[PDB]
Amino acid sequence: QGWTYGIQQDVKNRRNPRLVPYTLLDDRTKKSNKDSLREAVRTLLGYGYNLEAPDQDHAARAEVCSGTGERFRIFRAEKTYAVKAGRWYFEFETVTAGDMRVGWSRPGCQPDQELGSDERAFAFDGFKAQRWHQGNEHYGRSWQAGDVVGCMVDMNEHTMMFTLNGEILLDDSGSELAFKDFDVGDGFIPVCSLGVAQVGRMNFGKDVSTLKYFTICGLQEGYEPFAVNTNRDITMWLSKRLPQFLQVPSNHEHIEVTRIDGTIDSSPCLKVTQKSFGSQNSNTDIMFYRLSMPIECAEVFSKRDDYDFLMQTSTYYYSVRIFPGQEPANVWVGWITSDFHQYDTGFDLDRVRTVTVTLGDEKGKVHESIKRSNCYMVCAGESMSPGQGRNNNGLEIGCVVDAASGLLTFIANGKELSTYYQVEPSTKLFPAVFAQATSPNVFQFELGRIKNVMPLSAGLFKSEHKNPVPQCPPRLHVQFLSHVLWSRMPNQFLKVDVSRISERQGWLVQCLDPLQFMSLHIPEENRSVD
Amino acid sequence: SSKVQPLMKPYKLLSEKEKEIYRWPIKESLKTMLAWGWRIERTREGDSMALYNGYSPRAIDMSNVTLSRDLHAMAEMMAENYHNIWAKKKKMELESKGGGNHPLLVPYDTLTAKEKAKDREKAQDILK
Amino acid sequence: GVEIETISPGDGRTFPKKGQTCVVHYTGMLQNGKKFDSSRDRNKPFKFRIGKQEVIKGFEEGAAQMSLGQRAKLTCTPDVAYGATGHPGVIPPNATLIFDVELLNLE
Amino acid sequence: NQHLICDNLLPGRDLLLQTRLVNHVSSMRPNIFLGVSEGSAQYKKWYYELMVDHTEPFVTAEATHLRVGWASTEGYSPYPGGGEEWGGNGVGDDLFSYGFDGLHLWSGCIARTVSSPNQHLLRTDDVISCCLDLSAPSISFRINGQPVQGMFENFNIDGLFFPVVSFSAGIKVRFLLGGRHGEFKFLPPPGYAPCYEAVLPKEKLKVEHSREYKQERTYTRDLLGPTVSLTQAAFTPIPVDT
Ligand SMILES: Nc1ncnc2c1ncn2[C@@H]1O[C@H](COP(=O)(O)OP(=O)(O)OP(=O)(O)O)[C@@H](O)[C@H]1O
Repeated sequence: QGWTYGIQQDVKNRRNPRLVPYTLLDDRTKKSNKDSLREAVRTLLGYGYNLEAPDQDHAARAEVCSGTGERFRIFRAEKTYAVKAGRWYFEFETVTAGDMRVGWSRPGCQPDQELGSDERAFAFDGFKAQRWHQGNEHYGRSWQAGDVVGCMVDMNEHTMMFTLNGEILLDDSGSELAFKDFDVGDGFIPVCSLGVAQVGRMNFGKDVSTLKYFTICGLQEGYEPFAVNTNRDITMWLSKRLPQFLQVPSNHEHIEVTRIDGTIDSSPCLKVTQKSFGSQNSNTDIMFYRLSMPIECAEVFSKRDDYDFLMQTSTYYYSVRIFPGQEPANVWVGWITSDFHQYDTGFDLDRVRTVTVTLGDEKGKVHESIKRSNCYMVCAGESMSPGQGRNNNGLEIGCVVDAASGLLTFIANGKELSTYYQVEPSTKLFPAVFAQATSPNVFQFELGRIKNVMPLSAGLFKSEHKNPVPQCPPRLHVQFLSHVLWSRMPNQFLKVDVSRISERQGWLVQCLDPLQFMSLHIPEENRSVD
Repeated sequence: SSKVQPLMKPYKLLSEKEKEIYRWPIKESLKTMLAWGWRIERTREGDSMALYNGYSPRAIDMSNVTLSRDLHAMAEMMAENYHNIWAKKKKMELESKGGGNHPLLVPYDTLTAKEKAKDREKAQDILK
Repeated sequence: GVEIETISPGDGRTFPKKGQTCVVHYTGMLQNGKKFDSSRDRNKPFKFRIGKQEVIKGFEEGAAQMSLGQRAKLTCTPDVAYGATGHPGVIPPNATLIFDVELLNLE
Repeated sequence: NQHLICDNLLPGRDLLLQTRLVNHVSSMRPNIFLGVSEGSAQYKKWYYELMVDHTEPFVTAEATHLRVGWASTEGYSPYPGGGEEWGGNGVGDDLFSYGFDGLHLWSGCIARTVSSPNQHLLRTDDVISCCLDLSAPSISFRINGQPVQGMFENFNIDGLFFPVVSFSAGIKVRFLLGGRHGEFKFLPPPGYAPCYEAVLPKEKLKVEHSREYKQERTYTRDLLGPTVSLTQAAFTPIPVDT
């Protein structure tokens, strides 16, 4: 009918406040229709027809409704605080009982790995009374809401013990120690992992009075607060929520980048292969690859090939060869900006972030309308027209960028595609490829040229600006979007005061204390860090 | 004698009798995968591709494409049936020669990885 | 060769006249957005006598067209800002300079 | 050699890592979580208004940050997608947020100069009207009652939008959310509804930090894990087949 939910009832705009889920439905209508249908059903029973209610089939969604694949957030102190000797103690407060882990982590713990699933952590899982180090063994009790977990380590004897509300937790047997055989290594750092909708609190012990069970269990034993002698609040690092682009590690489980030297009859190439494809534990997801160095457009847009045209042109080129056997529909070739941070298991060209900034004159006529995005790509599957055997030559999706006009043109197997983009001046575009590895050999980064177009290195490197010979200097390397990074919680935030003045005045926001940080900018990546 | 043959003309130029010997394997593969009740379907893209469609060397790289888990297991016993047909022919040969156990008369599972190579390339080749 | 966005309006009534010291409080950034100069960083109002070849062409004309108490953005093309030689170690050759200028006082 | 290395390395600012002193920028948003979806009960036109009571142009050597507009989340999570939890990033420094500073339209960390009667940066006693149209994706602004000659349009509509203001130190701003949460100083455009009508019947409207972590005592800081998607923010009636 066209009605809409609202906070009040207005028939003129077709807005009924009752348009809410039945769980949130108002009590009077809920009880009225409840008792009406109750009487109807119970009279239906009274007419002999016996209504057998089906059994309540138990179902569970595992309470996993977080952002994409994120399922926990790891909080740890800075790596420089790692302890290699002595006895230490810190408290973990469980605001909400649930899937939460706390313990000591080596200064190499990956932010995207469960605490204790590997050798880099020694955690206590009180949700299921588990002890985590390369595996789960039954240990201790299970906490409740408000319970305080006391984590204490003794590096002299290489032992760890845990306390729940002052009571020492034990193994399956009466053993007090939870972990008792480990090397010092690089030290240990307090760490906690929090599940979905889980709230926790760390008390490193900067103020001993704030500790709740240190004197109950941990003072006379010789253990010391982790921040007993510190003069500053301990910097705490938490797992980064926003994926970033970083170079493919040489020890990566799946990705394997091979640099191919350009011969006389060939061009420099960056072949991307998957190490563990076809074996059990193989990873089948969209891996987002880009090139470490961008192409910057002109500050002001202008309004047998000839060496002079090649010298005076500002057009650059790079090709991607989808290997014969890899699914073209799973490969996207194009350009991205530094703003691309969208890691989704299912990628399509229609869900990319975009916006059209329309600027008009006073009368309202649109004198210019500019479209903005961070992902200018094409899909190889739709790009490739002929079909069938692609084995005559690997699918070459040539990408042409006009750094003087901002026009992005794509050429596939010698024919120009209809898809094109128009970026703004001074836009920095990173050659990027998104591909799902359906084959050990996925794609390639051929850095050759076409007629009358400069190579990619000519725009990437200022020294090679007038060099028509394609090159692949070591600074240009294949990167990929990953979640294995840490983020530094600031030691001090802005002092913001919020309070509603009155009904007619509204909500007041007041910030007056100046706070500043000096940031470090990476020129080749167009990003800044503290 | 000189290892020269005229049989590398294009298939369209080959004679019809020379053609049966290539699809006898294809016909047998079709019979193998239809005797098990499998319904093979033709999608929209394949139908459209059909509606569109010495010599220059154009080599079909039939080595990089990889096959799904279920289809691989499916091809496992379908390659088993190829070995099974091989055992039929060599059992006829056994009956003709009146004895003498062949080294690979053993069931499919008793062969090793490098004894089982034919059934591989043929089986997942046609499935690829 | 320099146009002007006003950022904060001035009085609009008094403009620098000849031989008068102009006190400005500026911040100069390159086209890409990288800062290279700021009087606010040094915490010191910048003084120069107008029409007298003390500062660059573009800054001179922008301050001239400025009004008292105004805040404005100045865009200086290379021809009126350091030319094709540039400023050694600071300004690259053929660089457009963008200035955030405020005319505090005229003296 | 000292002169050559400097003149050949420093001016480029493309090899050595660059340093800059940046003001911290924080964001505040109400409890509103509005979005558009097929076969669901949400009003596609919303309107709120912001007032500036005080703003020092230069608290420090850097220009004071003050941006207002709309922001969207990634998916149906209550987390503003595609942004930093701290730093000098505000409304419009990503493709998930759209901002107005009195002189530019900010989106994706790129600013476009926008025309307006008596253009000026946001000052004291300036009233900004923000209008969001989700039927045809459109965001428009009105400064001191006069229309702003610019519009965001054709942006992604797959998440929850909310009013948002970003700022550095040295502001005094007031949210005028309509109804009993601040009376509008200008009439909403015809069709647009006040933002206080999107509040849930049990929940109460309040202006909170856009991000989870604030300035408070360290041992009392509440560490938050992943949050649950707001699947109840979009009431889509899907009855069983009959
Ligand atoms: N017997 C009934 N008569 C009328 N409405 C009913 C009845 N039973 C249920 N309803 C529901 O109650 C609502 C009636 O709201 P309606 O807009 O008519 O009333 P109102 O805004 O309170 O003012 P008024 O008293 O003038 O009708 C509708 O959602 C309708 O479906």
